Amino acid sequence: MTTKRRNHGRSKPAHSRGRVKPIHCFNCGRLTPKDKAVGRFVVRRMLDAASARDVAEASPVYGANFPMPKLYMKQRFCIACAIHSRTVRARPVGNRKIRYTKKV
Amino acid sequence: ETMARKEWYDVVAPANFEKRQFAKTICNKTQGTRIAADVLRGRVFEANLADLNQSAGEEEAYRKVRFTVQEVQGRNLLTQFHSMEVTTDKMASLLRKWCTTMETTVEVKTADGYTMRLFVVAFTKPQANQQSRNCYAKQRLVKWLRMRITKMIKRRLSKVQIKEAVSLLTRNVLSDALVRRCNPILPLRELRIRKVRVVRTPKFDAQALLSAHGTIPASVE
Amino acid sequence: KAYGPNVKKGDLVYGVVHIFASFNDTFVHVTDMSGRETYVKVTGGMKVKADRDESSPYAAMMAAQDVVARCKECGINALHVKMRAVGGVRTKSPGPGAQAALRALARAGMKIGRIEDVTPIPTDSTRRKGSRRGRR
Amino acid sequence: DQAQVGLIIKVLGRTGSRGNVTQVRVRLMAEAGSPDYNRTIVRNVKGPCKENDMLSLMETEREARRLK
RNA sequence: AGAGGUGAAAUUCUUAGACCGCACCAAGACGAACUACAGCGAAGGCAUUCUUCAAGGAUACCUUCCUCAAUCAAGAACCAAAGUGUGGAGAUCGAAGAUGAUUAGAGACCAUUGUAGUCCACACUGCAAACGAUGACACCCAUGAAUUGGGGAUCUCUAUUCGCACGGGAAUAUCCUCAGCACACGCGAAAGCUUUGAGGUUACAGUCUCAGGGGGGAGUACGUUCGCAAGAGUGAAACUUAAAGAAAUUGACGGAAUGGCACCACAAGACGUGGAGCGUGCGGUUUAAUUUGACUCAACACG
Repeated sequence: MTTKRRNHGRSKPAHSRGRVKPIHCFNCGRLTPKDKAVGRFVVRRMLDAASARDVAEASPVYGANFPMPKLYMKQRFCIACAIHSRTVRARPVGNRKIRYTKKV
Repeated sequence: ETMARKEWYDVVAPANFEKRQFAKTICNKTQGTRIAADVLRGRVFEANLADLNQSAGEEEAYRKVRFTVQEVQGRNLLTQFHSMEVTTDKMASLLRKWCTTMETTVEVKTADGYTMRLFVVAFTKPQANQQSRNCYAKQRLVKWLRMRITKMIKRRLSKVQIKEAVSLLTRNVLSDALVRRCNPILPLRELRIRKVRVVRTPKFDAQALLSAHGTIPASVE
Repeated sequence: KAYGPNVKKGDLVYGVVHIFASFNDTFVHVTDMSGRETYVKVTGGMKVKADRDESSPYAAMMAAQDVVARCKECGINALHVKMRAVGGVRTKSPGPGAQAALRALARAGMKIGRIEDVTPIPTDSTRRKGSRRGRR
Repeated sequence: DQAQVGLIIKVLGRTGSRGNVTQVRVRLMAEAGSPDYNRTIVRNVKGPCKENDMLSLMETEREARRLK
């Protein structure tokens, strides 16, 4: 019926590609096209802050001017698996169009 | 229990490294027809370069070096270079969206007989003035990196012996030169050597190993 | 009684710990440089009586202590660490019983150094278990 | 003995569905010439709590709410 | 000495050593991150590197040619996934199948499996939400920041960083320009469209072509052409029906979210109401009559 988006939920305009190999969903397995799926890049700490003080204490080399490693992963979510996880939520019609991009 | 029949050993490193004997391990008693040594050969042993050298407070805690046991002398374990790595988390933090990453592989056969793969990774840079939202490289400049990065690693490591070759890799002399020459093509952010693993070992020759370790340190045990 | 290397007392013998923690369980596993040999293999389910809490973080804490019970016996003071997600195609996010292992180690008196992420990463993967629709 | 008597530094908030338990940051009560703080381990308390409560912890060194 | 897997389990694997940890070896698939409102392709589709073979667009040009063109019944080629044929391959996943759970029932959804298949060569099929649900060629059309090719100027804008060797180079900055994918008028039932039109249309005319004529029946029936088959193209009527449908609005509802608030709500939890003793009220059965209202909260010690 009504078009809900000028974009149809894709990064793909008409007269661009046409296919866009699909990817698996973190948490689900749903195949969705790499445009559709909601990506997030993460940079996560290995250890909770109060767990760092313990381990960062217990190490000869680590924890002074040198820090711990982190977990770096992209996450590509099915649009269902993304809403349920709340990484994205519905938004009022006026606000549907907002692009955060990366700025600072 | 099991720690009873076990024995201890320390793992020597080639003399070009600083800390020589970096590890403590185990093997069963000779135990009849079985022989402790024959099982101890081929065991890879790992390290972190900042642990192994006394160098690098500054940039290398991030390279893992690993060795294989090619001989067993006394209570020691004598090794040879097996591979060099870049740690999982160091390599995952180099990536950036909006830049191009440019990877190569180079196979060199050293003067010493070993043929080693070399995995290089170069990242494009935004310029000072750069008003644009992209670092992306034209693909004819990408392909004219890979030819240099090959021609240099072929030319420099092929006329060298592993003893001098490993020191080029662990002291990042290559990486310094591979940037110097490959910088004028594309502005490069970092160009690193991700993995070195040594594919073919020429032979086993005792003298070649012994003169690789120099003066071997004591291992009570 | 303890079986050590011959080492001037108080100096520390490094050994490696492979912490592989899925969402269904946790392994706390001590090996040596290579890893051709083990000292302690304890799973978060060896200390727990049910499959529900098999993976719980208070399970790993009780497992990682019994690794220090054994290491002090095997003469291993300090540990390098390798931490692992359930695997390459399935899930890259570490399980809840990770971090409850390390603390139960540092807080048990072990040294620590040079943690890494060993979780195997598919440059290119075979198909994941879920159907094209997903797990639903 | 098992009594390790800490202070509530603060009520780190209400936590949980019914209104009952409350997240709290605990300052281990015991003081020694080598003062052993945690310094702080978050806890969940059962029943009403207040700014200077003495909270003796029978199960020490558990990392609290984290997960849920 | 457990492992797996789940909401919790169990089917399944384990002292004949699984799970786990190192280094390898074998096979088949696959090309992560970089990866974008990016590029290329007529569409379908296309992601490692190196070599290699024919092409394709864009741009540059005071080359050549001189109407050779636009769109198209019939006709031809290509067409994702599944399918089909003969050989190969057989790692992962997995229609059918088997097993354990779930359930009032439940081969379903979930879990351990598993055949065809998924992959490749050579043939067929031509049946997509094959979508931008938007035919093709041409013209006119305002604005802001961007982006991918190529070119030009700076050598009023001229400037930055890198330094025989695939290099009198590479990228950037300012400005222009052609060509590509995109983020004011007017029109529209509205949603919305806009130099990437759904604009320039009752003030109706630039050209060609395809399809539609209330909803069903029905893409069915018969006929016929094509196909190994599955099926594809072409395609009615009898009969039935007063609406079906589109956009938008205000309510209502949600096992959607988001702030809140309630002891007729819960917590923590005090006192007994539930089923005998007995006060009536109601229902019932009874009898001439058991007069009668009011049946969730807002009916029943109430009239």
